[PDB]
Amino acid sequence: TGHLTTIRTGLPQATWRRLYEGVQPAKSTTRQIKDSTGTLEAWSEVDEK
Amino acid sequence: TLGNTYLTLADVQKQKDGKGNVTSEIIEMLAETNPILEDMVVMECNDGTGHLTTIRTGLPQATWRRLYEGVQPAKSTTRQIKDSTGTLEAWSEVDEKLVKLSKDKQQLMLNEAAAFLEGMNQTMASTLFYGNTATDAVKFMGLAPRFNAYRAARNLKPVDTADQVIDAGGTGSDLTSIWMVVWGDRTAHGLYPEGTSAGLQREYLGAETKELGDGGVYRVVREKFEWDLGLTVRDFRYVVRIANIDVSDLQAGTIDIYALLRKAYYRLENRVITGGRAALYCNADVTEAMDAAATPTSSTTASYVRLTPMQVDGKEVMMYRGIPVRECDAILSTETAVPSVA
Amino acid sequence: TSAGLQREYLGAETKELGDGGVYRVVREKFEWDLGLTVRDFRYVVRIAN
Amino acid sequence: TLGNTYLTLADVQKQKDGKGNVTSEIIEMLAETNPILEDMVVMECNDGTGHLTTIRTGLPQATWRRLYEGVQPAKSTTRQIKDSTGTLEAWSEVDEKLVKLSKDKQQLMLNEAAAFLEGMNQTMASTLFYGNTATDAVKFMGLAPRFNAYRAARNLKPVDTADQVIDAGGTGSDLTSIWMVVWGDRTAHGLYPEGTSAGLQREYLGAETKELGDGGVYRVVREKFEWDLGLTVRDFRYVVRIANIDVSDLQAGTIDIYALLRKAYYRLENRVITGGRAALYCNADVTEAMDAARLTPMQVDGKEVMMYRGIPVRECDAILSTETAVPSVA
Amino acid sequence: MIMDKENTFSYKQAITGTAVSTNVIDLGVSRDIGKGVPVPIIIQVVEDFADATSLTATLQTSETENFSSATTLATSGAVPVADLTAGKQLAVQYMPLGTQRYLRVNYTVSGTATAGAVTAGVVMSHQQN
Amino acid sequence: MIMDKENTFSYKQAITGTAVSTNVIDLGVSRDIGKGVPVPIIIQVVEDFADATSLTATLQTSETENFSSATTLATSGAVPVADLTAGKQLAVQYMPLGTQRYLRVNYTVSGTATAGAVTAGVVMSHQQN
Amino acid sequence: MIMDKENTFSYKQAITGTAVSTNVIDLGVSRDIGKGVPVPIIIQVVEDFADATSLTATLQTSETENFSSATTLATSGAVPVADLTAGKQLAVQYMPLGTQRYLRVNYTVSGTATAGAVTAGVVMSHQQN
Repeated sequence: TGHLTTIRTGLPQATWRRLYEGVQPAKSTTRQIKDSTGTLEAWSEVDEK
Repeated sequence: TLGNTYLTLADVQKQKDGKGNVTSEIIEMLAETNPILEDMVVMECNDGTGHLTTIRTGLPQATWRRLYEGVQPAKSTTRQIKDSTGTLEAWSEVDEKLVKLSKDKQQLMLNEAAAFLEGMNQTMASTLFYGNTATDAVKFMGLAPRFNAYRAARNLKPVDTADQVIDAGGTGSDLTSIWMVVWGDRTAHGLYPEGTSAGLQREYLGAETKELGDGGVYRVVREKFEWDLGLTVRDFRYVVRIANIDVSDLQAGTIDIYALLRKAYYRLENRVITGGRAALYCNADVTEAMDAAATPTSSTTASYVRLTPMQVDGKEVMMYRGIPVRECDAILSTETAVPSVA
Repeated sequence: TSAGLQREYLGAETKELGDGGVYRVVREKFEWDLGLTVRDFRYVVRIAN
Repeated sequence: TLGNTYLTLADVQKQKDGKGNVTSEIIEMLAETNPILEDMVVMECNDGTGHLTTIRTGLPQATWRRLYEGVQPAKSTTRQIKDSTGTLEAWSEVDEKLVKLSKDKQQLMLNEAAAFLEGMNQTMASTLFYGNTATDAVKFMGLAPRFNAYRAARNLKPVDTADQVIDAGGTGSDLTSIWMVVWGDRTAHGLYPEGTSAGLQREYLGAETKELGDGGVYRVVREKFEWDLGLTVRDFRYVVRIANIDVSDLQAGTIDIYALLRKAYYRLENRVITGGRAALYCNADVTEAMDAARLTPMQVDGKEVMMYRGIPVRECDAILSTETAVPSVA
Repeated sequence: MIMDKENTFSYKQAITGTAVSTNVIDLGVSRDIGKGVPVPIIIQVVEDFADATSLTATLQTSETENFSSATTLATSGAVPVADLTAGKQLAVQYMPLGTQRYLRVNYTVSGTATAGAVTAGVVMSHQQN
Repeated sequence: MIMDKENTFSYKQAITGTAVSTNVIDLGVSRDIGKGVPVPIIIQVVEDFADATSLTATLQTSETENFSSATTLATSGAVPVADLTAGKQLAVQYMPLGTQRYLRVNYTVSGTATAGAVTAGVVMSHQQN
Repeated sequence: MIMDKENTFSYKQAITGTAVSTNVIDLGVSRDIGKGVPVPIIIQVVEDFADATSLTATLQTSETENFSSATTLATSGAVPVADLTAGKQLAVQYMPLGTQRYLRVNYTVSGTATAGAVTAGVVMSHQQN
């Protein structure tokens, strides 16, 4: 269904973990954008004789 | 609400090609380059409370001895300063079925690991250049907090660090700065506490068994990402930064870069003797303007540089005065005013 | 789809008319479809006006 | 103030015994037999997100050529349907010291795993028959909600789900239903998604350490059980439902099952599928009502299997006999 | 269907009155996630409606936790209660385009209701027939 | 966009004045499209517009070849005059659910413009960006 | 600079009034932590103060969980609202002698403070300018 591309649109914000303190995990926030083709075509009949 | 904390299903759908396989090639489009963490020297603290710096704050100035006079013996005073290291880490939490239904585990781990590596590198460079632990109690002192004050006059010898910052007349939220650090055993360097290891350490914890507060045991998988370091600017004669560099200018011909850079070069009181490797880090706006004022074409009422054919475009900005110019993306073109010490 | 500007020498044909007419023709067909799919506009910059 | 949450000493004392250790013979007293789980085939979800299916919908119209006359090209229009899936899991929890305290660990988990297997079989059969995505979006749609309607007069050709449901007539809170299905790759089968294995997946997570609101960490052994299963109706003309069978009028002589069965067989599609098992799915009340004495069983090793016109009659304990009335699409 | 907890707007929410959704999916970055590979969504009504009259089912998106100014990405219209049975979908199949910052579902109802529930949220793959 | 004739609602059709799609799709029998595999469509404005207040491109379907039983599968809404610009995808990214024998596109414009065009149909792979 | 969760008397704790510490520390047996090798402590002020008059940085210790009986170990006097900025320590860098069983920090203020924060607690390595 046409070539797809995967942009990354955000990154985690890590925290300075003081000892014995919990860190809340984060995720890689990606994003997608797809593209398509398009055809050109020409013909020529030239009366073989 | 939320939906931003853990790796939801929508993201996994977004991270795969149309064939139904996870994407190997992910366009980052948010990665940054920061060779400060690459060229920096770092070694274990390997001591007690912390890294120790000994600064002299007194000299036993001699006395003009008259004949038949008792010169009073004098002593040399010393001052000590210690700097500490900092630690941060980040975690990845994903459902195991989120992995299994994606038909590919190692690819998802690779994608998330690369993203986390980039995120930590960016965060670390940001804190190195701005470690304002004055209001944090973590995020070890960087470079801007030490020099976040300039002295307009009296800047003859480095009595304080307010003589190591050069005003440039800037105003507004469009200010920036240029750092010229010298990495060396005595000049300045990075630091990590003993027992740990240098660089980013990553650990694959495998499948977990996340237990909920209200009786829930859904199975997750996590990876560990750990990296700790600290700074120690032994001498404030080895670091000079320019404050109030208004980017409303520096794009037009109002502030000359090389004027300020020479002024700062001479403010660097310890380039007269080799202490260690030097550097001059920028934010890629300064370097753009620097090539705009070093290979001038139709510039504004300036630029005594005279060009020749084949040299009309520009070549590079690699070295300032023999100091390598490493371009660090951590620096921001918004830094707020650095005030004038009265 | 094959890569790049294609070319197909179909050879001789028949070209049947709409009134029973018939005479040989030879047809050469040129085809090309592509899409540029700038995957990271970070790698592209434009100066306009 | 109870003792039923996790496995306790009482249970192991009651199962692991026999003047010794764990027994390998735990009798499944609650073991409702659902041969639907055995007859039904399974197939990996090759597509990836929702088992897909291509069904022919239009047919080309051939032609007779008349002394070199042209034949127009013909299309063949196709419909396509997606069959989502669903997952069930379960988790065992025994204190590690409790497991070690019993002489055996493998068997004391094996019987606890057989328990979970039986529970998953029961729940999956129940949801296979009466499983609705309409109310439980986390439940893969079963056989019933795809047919909760019926046409008054059947169309000339099956063109809808409602055209494959026979209204046996009835009301109240005692009606039941009968299913005639053919299990086949082109008819109907189970679905274990990609990556996920087929059927139940027992997973033994060794030993782990727990927590509470105030520390109190203790060692637990956790067995993870999972089963993914999707249901697809390929060529739905192979599934016919006889709805609103009043069990009260069925126990008495008011309605005969044989008329309903013959009507359903009329409304079925002739078996042409290769490798496709087929069966009847009727509760125990229906086969009890088959006490009407030439329709006869057939020779398969002399087994307790009725063979109504070359079709095994698998009596399924999961077919609940208090369904809701099936409406008519007038 | 394998519809999950987090990216889910409402789970069996009655919204019998003129209420709104509860789990406002918030994303810090304007991904506008519909682009490229699709993402299936449902606003399927999960249990019947008794005495309502219309169930405008907007998909309001805004740029603040509180939707001070919201934007519509899918509206079902004034669906009469005669269709608000189980399985009555109320918007398009896949994710729309234009999800700027925040996303909450509105449930404007003409009059009140004594019964009604929905299960609006993101689904891995739709269930059809 | 790999468009195609024999599956196109209208090729470069002018919009000025209330009118319908020049070509009406005919799927042989009244079977369904939107279900199962997604089918992208783009009822998108191609050429700019004029004083016309709005535009109401709706995807009407009907069992009969001529549309006497209107059925809105999806509606563009009353898009304002300002947004009638080239490249505006006026309706859903994918084909809505419930396709009958025939489908049309109905253009209802508040007032009449001196400019405006639309190319609507099903594409092989809807091209983003 | 490394810190802990337990060995931490406060973390950006508000002092909008004559407040006291939050995380009172226990040490099992009574013991004396000031003896032997020094153990650092940081009483750095965060979130620069606005309208206070004097910040009393008493370091009360007790033998009971409730500080019915308290034993002052250090103080900083009536440090004015002026100064009290970020990075301003307000007690001895290390733990004084006489840590009976528990420890806490008192924050007596001669008036009302509309801002202010503290980070009292043990630090693995003191940070000297």
